[PDB]
Amino acid sequence: GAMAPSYRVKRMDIAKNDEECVVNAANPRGLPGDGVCKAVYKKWPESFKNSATPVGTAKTVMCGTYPVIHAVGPNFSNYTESEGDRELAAAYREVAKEVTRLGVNSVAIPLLSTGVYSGGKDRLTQSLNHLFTAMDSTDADVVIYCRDKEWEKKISEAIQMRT
Ligand SMILES: Nc1ccc2ncccc2c1
Ligand SMILES: Nc1ccc2ncccc2c1
Ligand SMILES: [Cl-]
Ligand SMILES: [Cl-]
Repeated sequence: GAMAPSYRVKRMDIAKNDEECVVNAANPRGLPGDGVCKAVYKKWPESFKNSATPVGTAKTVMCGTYPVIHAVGPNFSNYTESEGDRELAAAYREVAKEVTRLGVNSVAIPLLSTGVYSGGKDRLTQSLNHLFTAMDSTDADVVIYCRDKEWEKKISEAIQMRT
């Protein structure tokens, strides 16, 4: 575990993380996809061997000795708000199990279902709160990666509010 487990946020490409493992915002089919998933495919393509997994689950594939945790958030275009919310919480619980099993001291994580799976809605608070529910009982240092400068500010404030 980390000596003093923390949450941090960085505004940069998760493919350039400084953590001991990465969470992919995967699609269920293990396809290269777009956004975070495409960046992860370009950096760790070997990790996409038999990575296909259902919505609400996480599957880890090693790139050399570097673990890539493929986490499949719901596409809110297809799911009801109620069912999507359940699957989004579940995906994060499976990430917490995998991070614990791997025995890593740190993990890089994107906010699941906030991009092309958002169904055109702002889900920063929804997705972050499910991330905290899952990861609060783990002792890994968590580093959240985002792109938008105003999202960085909002994520940073939400972390600081609990400290
Ligand atoms: N500041 C950022 C955040 C995310 C990115 N993703 C890919 C490429 C450049 C990026 C820059
Ligand atoms: N957390 C994020 C958000 C968007 C990105 N786009 C490309 C590559 C990495 C990225 C990480
Ligand atoms: Cl997404
Ligand atoms: Cl963002």
